[PDB]
Amino acid sequence: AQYEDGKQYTTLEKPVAGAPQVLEFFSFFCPHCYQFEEVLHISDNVKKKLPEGVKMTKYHVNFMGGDLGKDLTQAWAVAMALGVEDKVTVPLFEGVQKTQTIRSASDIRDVFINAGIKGEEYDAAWNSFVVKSLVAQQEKAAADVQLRGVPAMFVNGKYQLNPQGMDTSNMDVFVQQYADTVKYLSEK
Repeated sequence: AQYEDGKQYTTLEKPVAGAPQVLEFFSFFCPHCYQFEEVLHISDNVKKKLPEGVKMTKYHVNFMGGDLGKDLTQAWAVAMALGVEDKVTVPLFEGVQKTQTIRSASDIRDVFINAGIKGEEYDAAWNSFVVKSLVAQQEKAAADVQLRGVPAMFVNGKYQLNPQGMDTSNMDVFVQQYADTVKYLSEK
């Protein structure tokens, strides 16, 4: 066929029930995730091709960057709870990978302050139980698919995108192939 298991995607041997429809994992330490976000705008181009009534979820992971990696998963929970994902994603990536000005939880916080989130609002979210279980949700989703690598995307908890099997000569062409694959998997 044109789309075949093991080429544009792989199938999970152990499917995950009740999973979010389009589930994406990344890390602010992950170099391809940086490309995915600021050069390819993968998440965005997937959304533009998804049927509607479809939710997109994006979660941060712990297994890169040790102590800071965990801090970042909690910060991403704050970002989700406050709905400010679109104002911190770029400065977190560039603070970790471009400028290397993020070295502590306090530097992560500074990015939120500079993006206009209030000090008191950030610290309260950071310390809230609504952020604890949001951290719990991210870890649980990664656990359920035995996640050892990012960037990663899962559709309906049973298909995993396989970017290795898509042409990379052209970046525009890679993105559309990626997005079209998500839509194919979506309708499957």
